[PDB]
Amino acid sequence: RLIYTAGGYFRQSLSYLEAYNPSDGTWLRLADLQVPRSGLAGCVVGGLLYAVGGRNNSPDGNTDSSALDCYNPMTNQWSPCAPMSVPRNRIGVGVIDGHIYAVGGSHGCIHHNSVERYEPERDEWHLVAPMLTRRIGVGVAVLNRLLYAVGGFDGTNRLNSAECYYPERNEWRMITAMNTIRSGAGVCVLHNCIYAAGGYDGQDQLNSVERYDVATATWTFVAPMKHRRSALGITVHQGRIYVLGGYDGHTFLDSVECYDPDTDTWSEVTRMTSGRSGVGVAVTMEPSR
Repeated sequence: RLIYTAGGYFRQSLSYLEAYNPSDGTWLRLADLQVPRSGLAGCVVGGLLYAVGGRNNSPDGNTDSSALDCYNPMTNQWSPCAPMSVPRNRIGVGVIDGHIYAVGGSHGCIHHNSVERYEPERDEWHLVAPMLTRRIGVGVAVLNRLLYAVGGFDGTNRLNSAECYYPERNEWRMITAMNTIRSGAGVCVLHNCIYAAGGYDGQDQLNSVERYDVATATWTFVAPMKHRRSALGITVHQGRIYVLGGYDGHTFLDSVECYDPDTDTWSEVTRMTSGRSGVGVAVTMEPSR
């Protein structure tokens, strides 16, 4: 398995699909996205890598994207899927029962609280209950088949609140808020906790990391990252968290940091081939040859 980073932003949106091998340290250059996109999210269902939402920021135009695209590491090929009902820049996504939930994001000046669900067997999207809050730059994680939306920006205020979606009741309920306001944080699940790393509170990019324990319904800080960063990519690979790129108020970072929960330590493991923010990141099998 490899860590795939798709799209991103550096002076314009990007079409890179690159895969990192934590063992031998290589970055593999794979098939470009059909359309350059930043602020997208990545996920894996089956073994297929999906790139969801985002925005094409190009010298010739600036369009938010509703697109859903699917990458097969067996063929090194992208294929389009049916699009979401609306464009969603700075989206969050999560996977439950082989279905992709697309959460929040923006379209122009519209800040979504809508959520919709993709069924790959039918190549079909369907709207579900909207969140209690409009959230762009929202982090999303799935724990115990429940979907969590964490932080973000409602168009006026950045958020430390978090809410939880129950699919069997089709409803959202607020949970304990994070200690820190974060939009554009990296949010993932590791072991049995939700981690929220970095982000932007409207004043500073953050290096703090905190984790939600569902059993105690409390957020606790862990060791901070070495580099403050907002709009970072994040994923889990072999029991460790990897954060990729992001923006620190001055630079689009290429730093990749890795969190070992056994030692509560972050270390810098690699650099991306070029700094960028707003990537989509996920883990799946190595490509053919």
